[PDB]
Amino acid sequence: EPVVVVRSEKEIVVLTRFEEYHFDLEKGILKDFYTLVDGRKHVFTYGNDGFDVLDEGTPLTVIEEPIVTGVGKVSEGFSDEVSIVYNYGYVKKIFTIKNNENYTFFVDIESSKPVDVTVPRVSVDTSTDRYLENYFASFNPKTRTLVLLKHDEGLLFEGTLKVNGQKRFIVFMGPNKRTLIKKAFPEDYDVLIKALVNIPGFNKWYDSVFYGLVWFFWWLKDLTKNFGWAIMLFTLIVRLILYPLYHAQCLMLLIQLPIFMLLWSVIRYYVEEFAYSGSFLIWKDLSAGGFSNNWLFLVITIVASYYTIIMSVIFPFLFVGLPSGLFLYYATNTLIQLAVTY
Repeated sequence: EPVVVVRSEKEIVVLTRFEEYHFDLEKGILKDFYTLVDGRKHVFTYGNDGFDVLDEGTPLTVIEEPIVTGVGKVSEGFSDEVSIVYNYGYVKKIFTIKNNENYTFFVDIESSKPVDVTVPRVSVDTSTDRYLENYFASFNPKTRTLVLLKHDEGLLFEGTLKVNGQKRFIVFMGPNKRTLIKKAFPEDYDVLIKALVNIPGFNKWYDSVFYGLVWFFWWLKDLTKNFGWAIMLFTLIVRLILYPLYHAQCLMLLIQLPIFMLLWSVIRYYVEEFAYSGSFLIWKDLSAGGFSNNWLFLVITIVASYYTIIMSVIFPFLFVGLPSGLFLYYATNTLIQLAVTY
């Protein structure tokens, strides 16, 4: 739970849990970007994308070694934010990366003369690029990476950032996740989404169906309890809706697999702050890695037989290999069964 700074001979690397940034030593460019959320995924490489500071066809080299500063001084990287300051001598550029697990960083730029700053494109063609009102969007369907750069030039944006005086730019660079876009741009989220939804491959059978699932979950996640105690309430609306099937009850096992397959891929899924910057609930992290939650749920499957043994062997292999979300789902299933008959 710190931002680790690794420095090599060709580059400076800033590593957070889900974000991996490589910055150069010469032009002040982001060389490469990897999202580490599921595996190490290479979602960006420099074409000339890297926030080069241009005096109009003329790239600039720094006049001194970059300075690293930040919040907290752990002798292994920082604690809250990290700043890599680059000095080109009439242009100063500062990259600030705060540990929000939002995939979001800040390029703070100060110039005495109008200069051009190149902008990162993750896309393949310009069909997945947009120059929307007060934002530049670039999306790669393959890696599902969204670049949102708030340039505040809106409708006048020419393809490179013009910088005269001081300017701050907020760059969302990471996966395309609607939960994260709102924290990044709360004020403009609504007008942004209408324009981004139109980009080829931004949705795909995920409109009023899946964010209807994270509709139920995000509307109930705040501020019904913490993250764990609000998983059980979803199990209760599945119980209210499906108990008329199970009170008048074969299908018992089948139709639960849709919701098991769906709540499992929903936990995270667009919910990676469900385990970082989020919270402990009871004894867990919540995105497991099973535990005595699902082992006392082993005994809980034994106590459903004992209530009003073999199935408790089938449980561990699945639920110690699966997140606590599913161990808490399964546990809560049988505990509203014993409360039904006794």
